[PDB]
Amino acid sequence: CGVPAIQPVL
Amino acid sequence: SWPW
Amino acid sequence: TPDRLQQASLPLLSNTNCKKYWGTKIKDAMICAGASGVSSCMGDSGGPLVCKKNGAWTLVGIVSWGSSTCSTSTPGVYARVTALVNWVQQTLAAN
Amino acid sequence: IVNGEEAVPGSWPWQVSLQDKTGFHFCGGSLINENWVVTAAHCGVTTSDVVVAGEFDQGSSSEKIQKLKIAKVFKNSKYNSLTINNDITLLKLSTAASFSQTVSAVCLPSASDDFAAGTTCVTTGWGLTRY
Repeated sequence: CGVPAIQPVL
Repeated sequence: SWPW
Repeated sequence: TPDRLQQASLPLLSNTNCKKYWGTKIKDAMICAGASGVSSCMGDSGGPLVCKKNGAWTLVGIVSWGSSTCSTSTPGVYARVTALVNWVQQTLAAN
Repeated sequence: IVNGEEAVPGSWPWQVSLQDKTGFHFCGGSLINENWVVTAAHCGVTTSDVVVAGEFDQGSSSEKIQKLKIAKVFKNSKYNSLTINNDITLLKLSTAASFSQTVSAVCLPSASDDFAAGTTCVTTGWGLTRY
């Protein structure tokens, strides 16, 4: 869980 | 207040 | 209302400090966040407040309620998942 | 969200939209595994509503979204509608989500985990951007 394949950019 |  | 998914970063507050805004409306199964120039708002309800812990995004809150005008200087109120996770686990195990 | 920004598409893969039968988005939710969504109890979900996974742009016809039916609504028995306390519902899906690059689960905390005041976290959604 909790680890996106497409990383978020904040 | 209000539900969101 | 936006077509495209929005995001915002925002800080967690303590319940004691959140009570300065919301008084006795704040209960132990709530957690406040924001008052930082952003706000959750109508239609965000039910969605996530996630914090990164040991490299993984973890569900800390569920968008619940707040200011009726979505004021960015007032904290939003989220359901506090740590208070609720035992019920989640019991429900999944039984169903 | 007021004063947020657009997400990178697909980068919050647990985020779902709850839509009524007219197609209207009324609440968000999060996938916790292929069969279960967590949302707010006050959203008032019924088995006639739809869970939409894999969505970025609600105005697009070209996204490969998953529209998932709801088998049962589990409102937490401690929910108090008067105070909006214990505001959590679980949705058991009739049809499992198919996990992919754009659809996957968020982690749940332990009951004893500590998230300190001042920690910067993130919230996401399709709520109003202005009141």
